[PDB]
Amino acid sequence: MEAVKTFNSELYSLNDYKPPISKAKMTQITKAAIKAIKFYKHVVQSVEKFIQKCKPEYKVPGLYVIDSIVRQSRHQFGQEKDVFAPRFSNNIISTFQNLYRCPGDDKSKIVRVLNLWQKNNVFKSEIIQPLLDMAAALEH
Amino acid sequence: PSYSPTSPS
Ligand SMILES: [N+]
Repeated sequence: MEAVKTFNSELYSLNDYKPPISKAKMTQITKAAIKAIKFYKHVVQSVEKFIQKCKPEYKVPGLYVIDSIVRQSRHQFGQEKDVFAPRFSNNIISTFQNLYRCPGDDKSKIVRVLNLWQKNNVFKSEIIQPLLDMAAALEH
Repeated sequence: PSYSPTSPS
């Protein structure tokens, strides 16, 4: 799958940069995801695999990838037609378990994204609440 | 400029 390989290249290329990741790079990754929309399941799988396996400093960049793809898809295809948020929702507990293996000072960045997803109805509130609870439990 | 989740699409 050409489009999936192109996306994989953009995503893995995060490893060639020191975080914080630039807007330009995030845009590149996002554009590749959207071009690969026929294979959205493979795109989600690749992002989840990156988050599972990447160095701790890339956890938050990985989350930003999810954020950017989902928000761009909702914009470009419509909030109700977006295939990405529903697909990312499937393994989201797993994803966040992996995300919270970030450095201590990056935990607040994860919660910031969760709060924005809730405020902006990016994901269903039922999905988000356990992810926030996981953040808080880590502080106790 | 670096990516922010508060920035528009
Ligand atoms: N979509």
